[PDB]
Amino acid sequence: EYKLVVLGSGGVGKSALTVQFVQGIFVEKYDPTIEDSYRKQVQCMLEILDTAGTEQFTAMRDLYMKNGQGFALVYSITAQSTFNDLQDLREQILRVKDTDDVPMILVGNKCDLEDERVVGKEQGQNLAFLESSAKSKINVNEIFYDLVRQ
Amino acid sequence: MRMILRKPPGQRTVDDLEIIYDELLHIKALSHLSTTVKRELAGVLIFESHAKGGTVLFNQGEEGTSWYIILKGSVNVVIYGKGVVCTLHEGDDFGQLALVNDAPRAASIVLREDNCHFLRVDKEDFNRILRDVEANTVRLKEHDQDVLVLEKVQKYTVMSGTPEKILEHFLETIRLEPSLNEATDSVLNDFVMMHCVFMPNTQLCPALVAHYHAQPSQGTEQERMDYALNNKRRVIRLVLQWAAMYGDLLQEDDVAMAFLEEFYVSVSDDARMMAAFKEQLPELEKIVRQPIRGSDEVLFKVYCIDHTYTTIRVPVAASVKEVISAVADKLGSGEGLIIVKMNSGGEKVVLKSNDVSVFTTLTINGRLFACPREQFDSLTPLPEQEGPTTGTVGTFELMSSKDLAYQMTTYDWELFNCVHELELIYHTFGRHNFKKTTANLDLFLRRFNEIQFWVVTEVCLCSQLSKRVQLLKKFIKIAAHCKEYKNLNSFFAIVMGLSNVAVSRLALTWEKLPSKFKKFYAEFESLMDPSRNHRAYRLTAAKLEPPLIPFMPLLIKDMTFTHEGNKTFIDNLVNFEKMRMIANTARTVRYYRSQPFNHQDVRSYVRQLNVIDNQRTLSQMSHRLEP
Ligand SMILES: CO[C@@H]1[C@@H]2OP(=O)(O)OC[C@H]2O[C@H]1n1c(Sc2ccc(Cl)cc2)nc2c(N)ncnc21
Repeated sequence: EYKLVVLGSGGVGKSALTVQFVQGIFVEKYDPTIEDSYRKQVQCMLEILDTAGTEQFTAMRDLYMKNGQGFALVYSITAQSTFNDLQDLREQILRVKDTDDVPMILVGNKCDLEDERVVGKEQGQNLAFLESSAKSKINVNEIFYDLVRQ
Repeated sequence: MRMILRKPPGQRTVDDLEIIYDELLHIKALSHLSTTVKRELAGVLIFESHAKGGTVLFNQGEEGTSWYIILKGSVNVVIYGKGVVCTLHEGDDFGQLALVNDAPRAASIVLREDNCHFLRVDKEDFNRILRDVEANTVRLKEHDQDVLVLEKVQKYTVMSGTPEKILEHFLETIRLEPSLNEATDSVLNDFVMMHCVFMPNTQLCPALVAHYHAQPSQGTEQERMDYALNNKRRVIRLVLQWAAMYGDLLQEDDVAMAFLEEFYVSVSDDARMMAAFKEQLPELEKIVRQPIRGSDEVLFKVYCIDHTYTTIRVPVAASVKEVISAVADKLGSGEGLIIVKMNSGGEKVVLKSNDVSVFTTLTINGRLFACPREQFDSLTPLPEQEGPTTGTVGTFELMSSKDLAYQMTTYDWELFNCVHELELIYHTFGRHNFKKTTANLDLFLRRFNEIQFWVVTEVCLCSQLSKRVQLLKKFIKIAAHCKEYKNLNSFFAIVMGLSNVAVSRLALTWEKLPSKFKKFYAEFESLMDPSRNHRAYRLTAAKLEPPLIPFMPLLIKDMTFTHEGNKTFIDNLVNFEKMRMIANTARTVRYYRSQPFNHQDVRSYVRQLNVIDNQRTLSQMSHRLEP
């Protein structure tokens, strides 16, 4: 059993990544109201705790942080302000879990569209790092592989 | 051979059956079927011939009795208001939809040429042989363009289609029989609720008018008058269900109100003339904390960088563009203002001109600012945003846990009932796509945060350790009573307030708490377990009877993932499967409110909370209470 958490600001692609990993957009209908909605077997079972849709409810991310074992800090390369928002979420994990180090992955979503990029690759590596895309299936599975290793 | 095929089922010989079967292997419409089915069909397929082109096989609206296969010739598919929509040729089959779904004929079948031969299977023979094995899909085409897709999920249900065809389908299949009242309304509910996404009133109302006046092109004078009457009856039924969904929200829609006005006159004029609609006419006549409307006007304060403000008078559903305009009108501007939300914590969000009804989307202590873009980074929060500096224990400590929880639940229910089902739809699909407010949902969702931060505020403002232990005990008690009233929302809000980093830190306070309440809380916190899609909560809420308030953040999550996880359109057709899923979630809210729920000072406190929502301040306060 493993519990992984997806974090980030609104309009970043959190829900798109979650669905695209557990099942897949279009190929099958997505029911988020059943027991195995966010669970996928890879040989071990993973549960994705995504904060998408519940960002205004701070208690929701805190609950997911306490129960989480791996963390995915996601931002958009088309949105300048979204990379800035990651510093707070980073420190909040160490605060809720009350630990020195936490297994986490840094994710730069929406890497498929370059003609709208305002956030270069530069900034990511300095703070593992991936440039992924949910709608283009780039590095979707890879994100959640790192966390199980860590 | 055709004489053989003219013989009734129980009159064909063994050699007759054996020779018919041999020929059925050449018919393409039957080739996917088993030998078992084909052998049974050999004793059931009736041969039918008609001489003249233009002969009507059956009318749209008639009850279905037979399934047909074309041996020779061709037919036209005729729908009222559209004419010839499709042509069928040698090898093709039709008339299965009415038989399987127990619905009226969706179209008329008219002979296209002279001398057409058919194979026919009657109703009861079709049901025992073909119904269970026929096919999973029916694709309806009009002008060689995909228009409706029906599948087995047992009947063929709508999976996808054009807005016009989906409307046509749900209009046609309405059952007027009084004993089928709830079944009819239940079937229509998905369309009536979800039409705002794929067929707004601007398109729906003219389509409704056109359907109401659409006369039949086939049949005797009596058959035609009977169909048109029943057509009109079904349109009225749909209109009534449509109007009921909106309720008071019709006042926000000029097109919808103008439609109803003229529709009522049309129906009443037809009622007088035809002596009909005796039950439905008075129903239509009736239609022709309190919930906030989009048209309501608010006095709202928009702040300048120097912390002065303008008071604007605008509608609740006003766009940011309209807000900017109202501010500019008072300050006399031409300096390129932008609207920005600011937290008590100082973090800022720039709003697009596109955004509608933003007033209620603010955080508990959020404020709205108007400034040129170069001022964005220099903006700083107001003192008013930073919350109280002295607690209110001396007031609510004198109040009972049961009294507080009850007044909380009463207030919560007033806020919950103010939320219209459609606000859930507008919130999910994007507020700007409808130009409608979600103010009521906005305020009820914020209430979750208000209760959560109330707990943290009072604990962090309580300097005495002994009194602080008393607070923890009281909050656990209030939470327990909230769960008793089936107010799960406020229950989780208190539990999560206790879970907050600033409160859980207080080891000396938790340690000194009686083990009776320590285990009580651990049981509460275990209900929050996110495991197996919040299974612990899911089962808890399912066992309860239907006067309850659900865990709202999870509902919003369900709605979000239903939207992002599914495409609204597939191949330019409306994905009605998705629409059905959204409607199911909304109906769950309808189920929770389907039953009613059963001390001015206690009422006053609960409804007028002053809260710190600045997490930094709360942590700093907690760090000096217990270093
Ligand atoms: C499945 O057969 C359909 C209808 O079934 P029914 O029993 O409602 O009677 C009219 C029949 O015409 C056929 N039909 C057709 S032709 C057809 C289409 C699909 C199949 Cl599997 C068989 C025939 N096109 C239609 C349309 N655009 N709207 C409504 N009905 C259409």
